[PDB]
Amino acid sequence: HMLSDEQMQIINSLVEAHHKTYDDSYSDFVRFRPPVRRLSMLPHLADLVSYSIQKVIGFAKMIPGFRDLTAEDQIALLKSSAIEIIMLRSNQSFSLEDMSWSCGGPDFKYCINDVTKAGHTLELLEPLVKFQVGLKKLKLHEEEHVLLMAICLLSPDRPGVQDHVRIEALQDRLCDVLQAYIRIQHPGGRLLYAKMIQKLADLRSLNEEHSKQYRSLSFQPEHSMQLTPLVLEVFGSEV
Amino acid sequence: HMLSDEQMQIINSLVEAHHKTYDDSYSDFVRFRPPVRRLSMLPHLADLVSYSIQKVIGFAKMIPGFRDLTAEDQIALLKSSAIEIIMLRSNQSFSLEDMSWSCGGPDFKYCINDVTKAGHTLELLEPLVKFQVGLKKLKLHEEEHVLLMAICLLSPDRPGVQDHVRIEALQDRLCDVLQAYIRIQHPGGRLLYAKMIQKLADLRSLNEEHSKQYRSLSFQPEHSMQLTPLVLEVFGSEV
Amino acid sequence: RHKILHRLLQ
Amino acid sequence: RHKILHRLLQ
Ligand SMILES: C=C1/C(=C\C=C2/CCC[C@]3(C)[C@@H](C#CC#CC(C)(C)O)CC[C@@H]23)C[C@@H](O)C[C@@H]1O
Ligand SMILES: C=C1/C(=C\C=C2/CCC[C@]3(C)[C@@H](C#CC#CC(C)(C)O)CC[C@@H]23)C[C@@H](O)C[C@@H]1O
Repeated sequence: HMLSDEQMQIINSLVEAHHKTYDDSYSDFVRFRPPVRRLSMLPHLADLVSYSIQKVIGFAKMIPGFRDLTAEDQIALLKSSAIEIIMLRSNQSFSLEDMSWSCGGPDFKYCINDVTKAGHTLELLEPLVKFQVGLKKLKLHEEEHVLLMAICLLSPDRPGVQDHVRIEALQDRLCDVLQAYIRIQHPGGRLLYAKMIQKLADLRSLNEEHSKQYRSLSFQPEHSMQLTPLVLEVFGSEV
Repeated sequence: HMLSDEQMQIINSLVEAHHKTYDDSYSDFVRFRPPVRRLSMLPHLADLVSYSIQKVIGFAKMIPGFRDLTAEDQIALLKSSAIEIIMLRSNQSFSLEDMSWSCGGPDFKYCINDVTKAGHTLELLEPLVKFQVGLKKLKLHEEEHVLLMAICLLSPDRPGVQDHVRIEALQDRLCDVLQAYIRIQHPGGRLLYAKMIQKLADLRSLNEEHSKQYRSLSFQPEHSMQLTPLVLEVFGSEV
Repeated sequence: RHKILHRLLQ
Repeated sequence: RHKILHRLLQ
């Protein structure tokens, strides 16, 4: 039992799409407004998040089948899953050692206390780290990590999605490649699939909590003014 | 012939208001997105401009009589004159020697070529510098420079102004202090007043040109996304 | 809108 | 609106 051309081709695409949109050296972080340690980290983290959304969009545009959806659904899937994809890809910089996202020097080393100064509370930050840790422990292959992100982004159950039937199909196709892959290429991965699909659920809670906390933040003009047009658009409530 | 209490008090207020909202060391510039030398300077200059609008607002709120206008007129006067006030106060950093705005090191030294990389053309940049030079040559006192800015901001002829009659009055009162001051405290200042009022006219042209160039820029989402919420709001066309 | 301007003007 | 998102998606 082994992978098929179509499946494997979907893997070369996602892994290439990820490499093309994720720098393991975080060299672009100096172009962000400097981090500062009432919401002093907000400017820098807003720029980090905005930067990441741009990358998620680049990645999405290269997930097989996504480019064919209507512009509306692409936006619906993007707006709704953006924050989850960010949390996923962020794991790649997370460190179980220092329980933080290490992106270079002491400057770009992000701790919970840091996100607290960007307007977020432990209510969100607690499970975030808990999730980061659990996800790290899965020691996922790049193929499974990139597949989990493509799968999460094509979740058919997102507010605003129209053609939720095709979306549901593309997601299943991917869910299939991930399953085959784990079985064929990943040892002891007998129960990994379930753990990966489980992770998607934890993301909805984190997503929801973030939505609330972000809503409050965005309502206060002295704070929303620190955000970027893209963040305001992707997380905003405009229909 | 000498100044009166009321007049002189208006001067202590404006000069204090300016000091409280203008740092001659430009120490906050490091918190802006770094400058970079297709519109690479846009991020840094957007942050410079946004930063300056916040300062102009702080200054405006301290111009005598402004705090009494309706919130709408304050906004109308602000939206319409913001860019002109910026150009005025910027002179304080302009250097006739290097024909630029020197705000620290080679980084924060702004040349025309720089504003070109922020989306603006010589059509605007040419008169800007020409204006900067002419204004510099006036070797204005801080009292006259701060008065010229308060006067410019209370221009009754701004699109959107409602109670244009009271505005017109506050402006005249200021125009009076500036006149008295020049006569009493400024030698050879016999023809300075006319030169100062003349400067207000050059600002309308610069303002107009900027409005056009900014409009084009703002229409291109790949560019407006580099702007800040405040810039989009103050220069935007929302009614 | 002018939500930000309104706020900045206290 | 979603003018920015539209554009980024080419
Ligand atoms: C964003 C990323 C990184 C870390 C993630 C973090 C570290 C800092 C705080 C973040 C970005 C959290 C947040 C937020 C927020 C917000 C606003 C917009 C203020 O509501 C989610 C993930 C957290 C670093 C790198 O792996 C790339 C990835 O794209
Ligand atoms: C802004 C200021 C300074 C220089 C002004 C410049 C130097 C760089 C380019 C500017 C800021 C010009 C512009 C612009 C623009 C624009 C967008 C928003 C992109 O359309 C106007 C005055 C020019 C420096 C200092 O004196 C404080 C003052 O508040």
